[PDB]
Amino acid sequence: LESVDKSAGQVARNTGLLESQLSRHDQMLSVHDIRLADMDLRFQVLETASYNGVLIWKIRDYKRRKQEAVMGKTLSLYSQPFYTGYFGYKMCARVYLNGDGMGKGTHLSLFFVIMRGEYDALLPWPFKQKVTLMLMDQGSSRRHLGDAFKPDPNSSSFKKPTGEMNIASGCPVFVAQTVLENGTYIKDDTIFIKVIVDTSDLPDP
Amino acid sequence: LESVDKSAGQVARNTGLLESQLSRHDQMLSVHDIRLADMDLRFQVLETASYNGVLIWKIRDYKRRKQEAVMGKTLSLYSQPFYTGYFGYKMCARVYLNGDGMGKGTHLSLFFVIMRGEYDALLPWPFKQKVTLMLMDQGSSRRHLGDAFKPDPNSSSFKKPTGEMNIASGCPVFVAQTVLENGTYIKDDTIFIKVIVDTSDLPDP
Amino acid sequence: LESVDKSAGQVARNTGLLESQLSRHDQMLSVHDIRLADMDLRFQVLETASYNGVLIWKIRDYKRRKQEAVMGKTLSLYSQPFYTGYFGYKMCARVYLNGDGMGKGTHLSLFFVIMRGEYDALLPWPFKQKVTLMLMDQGSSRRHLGDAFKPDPNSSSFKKPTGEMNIASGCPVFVAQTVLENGTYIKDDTIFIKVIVDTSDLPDP
Repeated sequence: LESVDKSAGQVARNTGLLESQLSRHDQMLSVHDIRLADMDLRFQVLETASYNGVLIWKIRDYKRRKQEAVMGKTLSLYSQPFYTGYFGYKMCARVYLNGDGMGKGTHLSLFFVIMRGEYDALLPWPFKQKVTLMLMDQGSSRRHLGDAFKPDPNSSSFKKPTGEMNIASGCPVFVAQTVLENGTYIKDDTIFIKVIVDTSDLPDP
Repeated sequence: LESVDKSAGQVARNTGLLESQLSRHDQMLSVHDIRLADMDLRFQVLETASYNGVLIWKIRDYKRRKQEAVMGKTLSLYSQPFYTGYFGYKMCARVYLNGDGMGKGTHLSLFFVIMRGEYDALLPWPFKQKVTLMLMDQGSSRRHLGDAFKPDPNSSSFKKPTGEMNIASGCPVFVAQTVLENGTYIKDDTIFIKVIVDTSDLPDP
Repeated sequence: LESVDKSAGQVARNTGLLESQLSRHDQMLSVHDIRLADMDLRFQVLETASYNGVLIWKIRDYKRRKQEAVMGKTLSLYSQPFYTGYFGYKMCARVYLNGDGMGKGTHLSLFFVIMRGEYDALLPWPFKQKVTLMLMDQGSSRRHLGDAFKPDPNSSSFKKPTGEMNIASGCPVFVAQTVLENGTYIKDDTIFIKVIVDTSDLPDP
């Protein structure tokens, strides 16, 4: 099949087109597989987003999530974004299941992060709404763990968001693990952190 | 082509790879076809969800939907979920276009279902918000059909949601079909059911 | 290969099946590529939708967007829909970066469009909520450009939406370009238009 190999039998090239087309759809299905994946989160963050300044966050797998904090597989966790109004300050909270800073290894870390809103430019600065971060008690009628605080105008943690998330400024030694793990708070391998940024004293239309 | 069949001509195996790859993308496109499908609903339930305790539901195809009730192709219809607040009690309503129970075949059935919220554990029980379920009148200025009621603490229809939807506890003989079909209420093969779970008398932050 | 061509060698038909299957997935991936695309917008319009009657719209690329107005590549821009309530009047605004009508080529055009709501039939007509359309000032502490107005019951621009968007009835000569371009308002190739449809004087449950 000398002067007839590529002649009679050049199907070996036709097979080259099938494969290429196959390689094309392989990438698309994949890109599409990833695209689809970001939709859930996008729905997920939206289904759980609040626009009244208040926020209730949920953390499942505290154990499988706590064990990763200790083994440094994921030092912190962020909450779904939330707002003070439909077009107001954008925010969220940051946590460390196995503490950090002065409360590291012996506490729960909970910070308040002033994210970069899409509507920044029409709002007042520096941010100045009082805050209240708490640990929710899921007991018969016990009490939750809270601690409010007012931003430091001086702090560059409360200014018009240049980069993505502002600088996390909460509490290093919020609550001792030996207290949260030894109590209701943890129920069914999960807990809930609350956040109450005042918006009332800022007439909401 | 004895000792040369699978030798010279084993393309019949190469064709086995193209097909398999083809069978792989066939499943993905399909799974992806179904995934995409659930997004609409997910958007649809969200685009129509209310967080102020009130709810306006819409039912199109009353006829093609009523005829299936009679021919037992779909005895009831559920509404989009709704809430009393951003992180409050989750709910929704249930209907029977061709009645059920004592109003079966001669009435419209409308129930109030206390679904299992994602935020159950931080809320008060048993549920105790008064309710008002009504049939909206689309007439020049006529009146709608309503009937409020207060949960029975005794009832296991108003407790912290173990399974998915709580136990449907509304009204079997809400309105007679011969009254809804013989009146404005039905306009352009559709109707709207309203629901007013009190939330006011529960200071909403 | 006379009476054996299609006989021994009819792989040329087998290759016809691979391709067809390939052509099938080609269309699906594409349809799916477009479907995925509409989700973003659907999320995008939702992430930015307001249900309190107020609205803050954002227009990026004013220049690349203004230059198209002059070269007639896109005479106007529409905002994300918005409402007065969860099930209230649906609306939005219309703009012309290079004016239109009496303010054409020398002004910014901003109209108020009463869209066709999904919940039209249960609401009061003709629409009668005062309106306030303004141009937001992104300056150190300057002022924005506003101008309220009350619908004309006479106008067929404020009635129960037959077709899609009602008839755009705003202001042709809202603000002179030479004033908006020569001032803060434009910052980082973008601007923001505001809209304040009264809803307060319509007890919102």
